[PDB]
Amino acid sequence: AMGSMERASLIQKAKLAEQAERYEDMAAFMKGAVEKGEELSCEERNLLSVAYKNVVGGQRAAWRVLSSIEQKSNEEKGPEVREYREKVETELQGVCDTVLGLLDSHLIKEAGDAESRVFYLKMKGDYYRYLAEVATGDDKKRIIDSARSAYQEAMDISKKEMPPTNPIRLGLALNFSVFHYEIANSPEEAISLAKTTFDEAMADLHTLSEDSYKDSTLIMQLLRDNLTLWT
Amino acid sequence: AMGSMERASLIQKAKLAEQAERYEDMAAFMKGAVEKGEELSCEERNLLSVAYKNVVGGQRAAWRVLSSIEQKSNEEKGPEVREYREKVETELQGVCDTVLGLLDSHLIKEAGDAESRVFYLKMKGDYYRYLAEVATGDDKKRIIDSARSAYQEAMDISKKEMPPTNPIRLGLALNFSVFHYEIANSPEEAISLAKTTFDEAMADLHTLSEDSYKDSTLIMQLLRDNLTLWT
Ligand SMILES: O=C(COc1ccccc1P(=O)(O)O)Nc1cccc(Cl)c1
Ligand SMILES: O=C(COc1ccccc1P(=O)(O)O)Nc1cccc(Cl)c1
Ligand SMILES: [Cl-]
Ligand SMILES: [Cl-]
Ligand SMILES: [Cl-]
Ligand SMILES: [Cl-]
Ligand SMILES: [Mg+2]
Ligand SMILES: [Mg+2]
Ligand SMILES: [Mg+2]
Ligand SMILES: [Mg+2]
Ligand SMILES: [Mg+2]
Ligand SMILES: [Mg+2]
Ligand SMILES: [Mg+2]
Ligand SMILES: [Mg+2]
Ligand SMILES: [Mg+2]
Ligand SMILES: [Mg+2]
Repeated sequence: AMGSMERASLIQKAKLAEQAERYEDMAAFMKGAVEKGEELSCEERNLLSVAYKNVVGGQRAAWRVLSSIEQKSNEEKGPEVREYREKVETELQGVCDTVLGLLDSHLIKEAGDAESRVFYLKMKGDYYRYLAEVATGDDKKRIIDSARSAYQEAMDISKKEMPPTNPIRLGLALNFSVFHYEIANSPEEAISLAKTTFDEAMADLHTLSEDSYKDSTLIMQLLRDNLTLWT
Repeated sequence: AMGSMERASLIQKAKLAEQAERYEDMAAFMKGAVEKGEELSCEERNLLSVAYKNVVGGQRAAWRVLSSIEQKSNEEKGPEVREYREKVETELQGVCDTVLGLLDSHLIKEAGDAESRVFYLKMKGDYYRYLAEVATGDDKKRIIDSARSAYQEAMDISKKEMPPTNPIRLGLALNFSVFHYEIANSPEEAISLAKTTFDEAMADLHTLSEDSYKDSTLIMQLLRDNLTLWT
């Protein structure tokens, strides 16, 4: 539906939608911009990420509420709780599949710089992770391994190509630690990764401007917040 | 799309959607329930109202953000702000027209008890009021008069048939005062209505149980909050 709108108009409208807190519209505008086929700038990658993280965040919150009610039900109240949890689940899967589709066609393959490639691979890890949260069985196993593989490729590039305080490197490590703790049943791997990431960023802070220091220390606090939750 | 689902399943899912904060789904489930053609109970009227008030509330908040940006623009940045404000405006009008359609087909005509009839006429006033907020010109005049007429019929019934502390009577008076202040350019009528409503409810509080007292005084505080904003 966005095929007739200029790329620059799609970007401008995504920024308007963000101001209006209209995140579904924001995601649709950014999907349209990606589908123009040009690479995204740093600012545009961030719009894409913010839009979808807010859309999927709404669905994840709802899915948790409904899953909890369903689990409690398990007086008979009929199929309705399961049906509606499934509806929300299907819509959530559809959003994840859309994002993964954009990454595969063709954002990741054209991303040559470390900052873009790590950003997109982290996104690939995150959206497979959201799929894993609602998956069951071995179906679940291949999804978990897809998330793992994407995060691992991102980490390998980030460690070779970015400083330990780079915010995208920090955010990737934070989310991969969350993957280990919440999805992969590997709380020790989670704690080790978050601690090493934190310590290596601390040792690099002296190299940063006031503004970069603020950006890095904000994400380090998130790693610290998790380490406090986990230990 | 809800034609194949049982009425009771639609109601149950509306309550689930409210818990999950999925207000668009909640409105769709309640629209489906109304379209079954049976009258709504007090609890079901309240679900219908909560659902649509949240949906339209999101649109009104967005429309205000975009209208403000548009008015500021009036460097040339092209048609995009106007286009996107119009998109949001159209969707908002569509929601209002949907609610008004449900009231006209056939909720109001089958509502014989005071509590149902006043509730639906208040809703008719509110949704024409939301249409008036985005309307221009004389188009605007007939919309304002539709809101007025609906509120006036509701007030006439409420004054004849309900005690001055009845929460629906109180809410109707609050919203009609807001209509006078914000839409009809009649701040004196707004202040007079809110003050008389407040004073007449205060004099009736002695007749109420602890629980009814809590329900009434909560809405009286809203009338007081507006009177403080307006004087
Ligand atoms: O509360 C959280 C915290 O999740 C994180 C914490 C640190 C890094 C990354 C995440 P996330 O990508 O799972 O959102 N996420 C969340 C976000 C939106 C909806 C719901 Cl239900 C949960
Ligand atoms: O802030 C308000 C206050 O409006 C009222 C105050 C007292 C009674 C009735 C109303 P409302 O029916 O205009 O929401 N409403 C509002 C509700 C949702 C979105 C936006 Cl932008 C505004
Ligand atoms: Cl459903
Ligand atoms: Cl490449
Ligand atoms: Cl638009
Ligand atoms: Cl009747
Ligand atoms: Mg072009
Ligand atoms: Mg049932
Ligand atoms: Mg399923
Ligand atoms: Mg390239
Ligand atoms: Mg480098
Ligand atoms: Mg039936
Ligand atoms: Mg422009
Ligand atoms: Mg218009
Ligand atoms: Mg009747
Ligand atoms: Mg009576």
